[PDB]
Amino acid sequence: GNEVTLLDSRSVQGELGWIASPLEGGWEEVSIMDEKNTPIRTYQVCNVMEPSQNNWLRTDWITREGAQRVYIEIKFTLRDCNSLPGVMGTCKETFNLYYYESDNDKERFIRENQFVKIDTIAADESFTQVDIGDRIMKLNTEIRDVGPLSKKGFYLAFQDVGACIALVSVRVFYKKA
Amino acid sequence: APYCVYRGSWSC
Repeated sequence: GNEVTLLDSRSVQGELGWIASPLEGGWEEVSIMDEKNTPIRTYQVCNVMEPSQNNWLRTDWITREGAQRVYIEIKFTLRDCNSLPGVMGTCKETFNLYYYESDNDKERFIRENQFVKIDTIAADESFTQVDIGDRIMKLNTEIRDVGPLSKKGFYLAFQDVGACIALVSVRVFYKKA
Repeated sequence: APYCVYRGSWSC
């Protein structure tokens, strides 16, 4: 209608290949297979037993086209710290969401401290259901907005500090309007 | 190893 996608993990061809740090043991690609046997590309991490997690994942460079304000819609699922057996003084039920404004569409290592926190993201009231045949993923849907943006594009980062989290859909868009 | 993995449903 008047929404215009700059990124939709769901419609991407082949692996996302986003940058994770650490590269292994932190955030990792996981395909959920839908009814026609086509992967939904997720990122997940569940090191709830180990202390001081600090796992980063960043998208590829995303252009803002003309837009000063963009909307980020995350479809996630958390596992409660209650539900996982075992002791866990550092378990979490949120992740952090950051953005970084850049004119360069090929930065290799962006420092954590150039990143600008948009919000801490928890399972709140809002959800979506996605019918994938054998199951219906009930997921949280959060939406945040950011701006005003001025540089050509930007990067999104997701920080985990000890949650059991599956990021199922990341959509970015602006309103043509 | 992740403690659990979501493949449409959690799975620990």
